[PDB]
Amino acid sequence: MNLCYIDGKFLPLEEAKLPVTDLIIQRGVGVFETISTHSRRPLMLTPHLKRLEGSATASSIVMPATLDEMARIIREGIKKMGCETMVLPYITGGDSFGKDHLFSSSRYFVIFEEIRKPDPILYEKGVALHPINAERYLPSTKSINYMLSFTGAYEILYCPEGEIVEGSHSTFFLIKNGHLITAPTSRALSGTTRQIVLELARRGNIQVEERCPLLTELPEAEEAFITGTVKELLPVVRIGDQIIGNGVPGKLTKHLHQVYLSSIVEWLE
Amino acid sequence: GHMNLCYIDGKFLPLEEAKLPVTDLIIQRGVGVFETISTHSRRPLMLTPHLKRLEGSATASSIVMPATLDEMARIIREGIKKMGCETMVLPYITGGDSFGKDHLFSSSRYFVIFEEIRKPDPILYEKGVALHPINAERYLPSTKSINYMLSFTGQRDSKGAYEILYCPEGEIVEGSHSTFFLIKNGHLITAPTSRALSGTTRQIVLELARRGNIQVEERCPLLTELPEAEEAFITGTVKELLPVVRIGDQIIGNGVPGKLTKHLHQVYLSSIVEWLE
Ligand SMILES: *Cc1c(COP(=O)(O)O)cnc(C)c1O
Ligand SMILES: *Cc1c(COP(=O)(O)O)cnc(C)c1O
Repeated sequence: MNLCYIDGKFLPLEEAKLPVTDLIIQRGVGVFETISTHSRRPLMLTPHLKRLEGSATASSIVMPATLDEMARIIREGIKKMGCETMVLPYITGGDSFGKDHLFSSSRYFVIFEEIRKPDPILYEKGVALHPINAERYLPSTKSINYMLSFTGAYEILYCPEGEIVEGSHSTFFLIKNGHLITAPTSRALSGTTRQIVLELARRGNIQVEERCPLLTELPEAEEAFITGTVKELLPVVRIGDQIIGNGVPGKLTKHLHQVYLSSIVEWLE
Repeated sequence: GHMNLCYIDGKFLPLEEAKLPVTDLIIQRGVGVFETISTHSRRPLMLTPHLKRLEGSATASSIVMPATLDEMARIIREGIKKMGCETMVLPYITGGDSFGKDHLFSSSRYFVIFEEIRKPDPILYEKGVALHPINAERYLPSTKSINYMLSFTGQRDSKGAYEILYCPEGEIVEGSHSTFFLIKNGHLITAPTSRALSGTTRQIVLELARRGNIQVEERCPLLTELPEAEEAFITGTVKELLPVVRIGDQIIGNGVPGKLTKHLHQVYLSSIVEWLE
């Protein structure tokens, strides 16, 4: 059964409630993380919690708990689930923005759900992305604002002025002439899956260019994939009307996915 | 009474008691639209236009309305009757717990906040306010969504602007909660609603300008045009017309609220009953 830790207690997820005075509800003031488990251990726990604090600070939210307290809650919750878990800690604005231009009455809660990996067919066939001419403002912040992600495709792709940055919940990688191309962290969220893939490429002597791949480059691309802690590496075979390479998951993508899964122990906490 | 209220789950609650499930995608993913409705003489201003805009925002966001507009109107009127004072009414439509395989939010929730109105301080109308320009735009600009994060983090840097101003590539569109008007040579300039939210205060001001034979240009005023401007103001149902005397480091005219701004504000308040429901 899904859980939510809020106000010092593990509740059944469906019973957990937040006051409508919270500025996460009224004004979208909130940041969060997605943490997933392998062998019931949290992957990149410390990197995720550091990113949460970074998101809060960038958003003028004063952390309502220490990272040590959040880590303790997360571990106890995963133990309570007794299955592979997706953990979603949320930091809210709370009820007011002070004259100091900070949110000082922040609330927090942590959702625990049974993990939902994409269907194995999506790894076999790969997925389609829908490009939009828009960017994430405050792109280093993992904020709760996903409206543009909803309003064919597995996921939207932020392509401001035809420069591919990233998906709504995913890092984007292009494969062109055996090179990895991915947006630099001046433009894209500092993905934990992204970090691991860059480390694996360095180990594989695979050249990485940290630049925004262009929509105009997609016809000369052999492969593409998106990354995130739940989806791992998910092949991308179509972006808008453009097929990627010959429309099936590519050799370098499947190799990096295999290496990812074989190596992931090193980053489990 | 005068205590703040929230209508949720068929009941008027004290505002402090109202809670929403954390499963709601308004909390998890920012999936929410809302309106700000205010009263004059305890009557809702532009109620029908606001409720039509709410349904427009919901529909544009793939949210299935969880109540009819007739039912939202009933709730809003009953709540204003309970406050028995000048009220700010905030109806919220939430995404609810799931985004279906039909790419709709079909289990939307709703609630309506009723608060004693808080008009800007009379000094802000006397002195006017400053705005902070950013090189960013509202996507889905016809939708009144709950996403205001940029409005707050954009006071992290900024020394004391009342509001951010979306000026993508130097083209002024609007504020985070306000329509923006420039006055140049006795004529009104304001972004077209292809780019800016269709403000209800904006609509009334254009109606007043049409009555006053005041020329309106529906184009984005440019940051580069501000040195040749006489006046500026921002509009919103609570703030009415609020003079703008500074945008970033640029003073507007001689830094005091202008003649045409005060005249339109006066005509607005003299005429307001026409738009009450
Ligand atoms: C969450 C997120 C990702 C993925 O980050 P991981 O740490 O790999 O799970 C990528 N991009 C965006 C915009 C995100 O919000
Ligand atoms: C709500 C809002 C306004 C003001 O609308 P009114 O109907 O005049 O109250 C203006 N611009 C934006 C972006 C808004 O969200």
